[PDB]
Amino acid sequence: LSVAIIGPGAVGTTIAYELQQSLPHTTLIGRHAKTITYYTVPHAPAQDIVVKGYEDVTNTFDVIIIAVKTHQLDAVIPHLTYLAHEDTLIILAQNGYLEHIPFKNVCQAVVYISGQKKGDVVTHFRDYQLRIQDNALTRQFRDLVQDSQIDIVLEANIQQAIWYKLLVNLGINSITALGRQTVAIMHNPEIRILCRQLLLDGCRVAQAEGLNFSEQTVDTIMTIYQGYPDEMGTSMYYDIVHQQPLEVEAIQGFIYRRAREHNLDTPYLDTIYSFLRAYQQNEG
Amino acid sequence: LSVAIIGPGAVGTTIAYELQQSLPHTTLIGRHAKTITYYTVPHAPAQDIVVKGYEDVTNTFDVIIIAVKTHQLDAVIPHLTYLAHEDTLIILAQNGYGQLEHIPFKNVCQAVVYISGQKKGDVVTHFRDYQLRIQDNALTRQFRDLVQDSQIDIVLEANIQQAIWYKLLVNLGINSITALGRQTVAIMHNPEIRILCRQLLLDGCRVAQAEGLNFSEQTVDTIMTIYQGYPDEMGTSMYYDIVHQQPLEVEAIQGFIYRRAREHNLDTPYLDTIYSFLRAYQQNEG
Ligand SMILES: NC(=O)C1=CN([C@@H]2O[C@H](COP(=O)(O)OP(=O)(O)OC[C@H]3O[C@@H](n4cnc5c(N)ncnc54)[C@H](OP(=O)(O)O)[C@@H]3O)[C@@H](O)[C@H]2O)C=CC1
Ligand SMILES: NC(=O)C1=CN([C@@H]2O[C@H](COP(=O)(O)OP(=O)(O)OC[C@H]3O[C@@H](n4cnc5c(N)ncnc54)[C@H](OP(=O)(O)O)[C@@H]3O)[C@@H](O)[C@H]2O)C=CC1
Repeated sequence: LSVAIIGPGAVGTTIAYELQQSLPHTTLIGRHAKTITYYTVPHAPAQDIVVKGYEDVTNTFDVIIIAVKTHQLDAVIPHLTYLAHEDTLIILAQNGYLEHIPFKNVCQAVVYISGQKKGDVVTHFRDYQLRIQDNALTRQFRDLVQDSQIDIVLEANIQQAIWYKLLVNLGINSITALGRQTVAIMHNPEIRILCRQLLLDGCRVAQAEGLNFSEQTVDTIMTIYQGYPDEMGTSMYYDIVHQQPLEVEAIQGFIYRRAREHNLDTPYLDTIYSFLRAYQQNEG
Repeated sequence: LSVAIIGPGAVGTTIAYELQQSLPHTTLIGRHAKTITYYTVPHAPAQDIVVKGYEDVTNTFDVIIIAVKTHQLDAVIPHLTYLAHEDTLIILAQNGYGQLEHIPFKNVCQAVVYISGQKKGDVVTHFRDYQLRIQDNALTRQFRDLVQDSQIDIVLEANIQQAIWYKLLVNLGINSITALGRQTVAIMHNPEIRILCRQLLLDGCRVAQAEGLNFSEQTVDTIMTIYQGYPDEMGTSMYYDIVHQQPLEVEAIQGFIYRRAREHNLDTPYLDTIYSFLRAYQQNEG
């Protein structure tokens, strides 16, 4: 069973490194060939991991994990024609919420792996977990990686897990990015009020999509946010302050488009999405 | 009838220059004596404008026009003890609202400012317009008459509340959007932004109504129409302030509207969201 990871970033390098410890043929693919210097944890002995460029990879793979940013998926897609066969299992190790991918077996994963890439140096911080829809192919993949540190959690129905992370992202990523601030911005009472209202907007969309969320869910997420230290950023905050594109369309945009589909009133979500969309269009 | 302007900036210098053309004893006052540069329009020949420092002034004025930013008003107030007599007409030529009561004088009036210009250091460039709108009363009628030979257009309003709130809304929509968006008005080419803009104006309208103003969806439409006339490169003062990492005039504008919304227990989600971010910026910069 052949395995590729596409996207040698924080998440992709972590997955490739750890899978290569038990499955040494596992292949890490980027735009061009290079070598990433990888730390399993901060201050660990450095480890180099080989990246093959698209042009270097001639064969097809049974499993392909895509770990690029959501706004980078469209650029990856055409390469799949040569990297995958009709039955290749394709796993999106990305945030947000597939139909753009012209293959039968495409699965959206929920990523619980924390790390950062600076230049060609990747530092993993904590966690090795992917939550994926439980099916024949993902069970087979789970079995394949059993001697690695990668924790594949199979969900009888992956929608709840996807939407839960969608909501966790929705509140604090929107606020820190639009606010151009670390999570310390939550010390403003008005910002916390906004954050809860924004989560409530997201929650009512999740509900109309058939998910079992509620005000309790919002309380739980606000409680998680209270645990974050002041200096903590979010991925969308880092992207906006470094003038990079945002993952907005697959996160706030997805939630927004579902809100409209259900004719919901979501003023907080709408406001947040309008500004993040405007940023994205300016960056284009 | 003597006139002073406090605040040698875009608005204050425009008013001083034009009033000095017909009322040469009109005095422009700043923190320190200097001579600044004024352009009547861009590329016009420079005009020297004399600025007297507070320490130089040894007389009172019958009319004092305060032309500073909203958050700068508190620092001006103690100087009025030395510049005004009991009956002095004080005109607060300033955006926002809710600050008139801070001025301990009986004759205090807001002016709604329709004068466009920019101050950079000691250089003021006027762009267009020369209008102030002020409540109609005996003292403002006397002031209007005084300045009749100048280019300054004093419009006396039967009820100044309307003009004040109209301007609050005009600021509320495009200044919040450009500032939070960190963009010129070109940001309005995004249809989602125009939808938000209109919803934001509607929140503002609902607050105005609770304050007793006859604003409606027609009012909102007229303001959206005005926005459609702005060229892409145009900024707003709040936009310029936020990109310059300066304090904003938020507390007397979006802040005031927000506090009135809470006072009336209204549901104003767009306004609340906008204010929450502008306030967070202000708390971080301060
Ligand atoms: N802690 C984390 O980092 C977490 C991340 N996630 C999610 O995981 C996903 C990946 O995030 P993350 O690893 O942080 O992102 P990174 O920016 O660290 O990695 C993305 C990688 O993909 C590469 N890439 C970009 N375009 C292409 C392309 N067309 N073909 C091949 N490779 C490409 C980039 O290369 P280049 O350097 O040249 O741009 C970069 O190496 C995101 O959706 C994120 O939201 C979720 C939880 C935590
Ligand atoms: N186009 C425009 O400029 C328009 C402005 N307005 C409104 O008019 C008001 C004035 O704005 P604008 O003229 O642009 O602002 P400016 O910053 O151009 O002018 C403010 C001036 O007041 C001076 N000042 C500040 N504090 C004091 C003090 N304690 N004592 C004496 N002088 C002081 C400042 O000094 P220093 O030079 O040292 O900073 C500056 O010269 C604002 O509320 C604005 O929203 C309304 C419509 C248009």
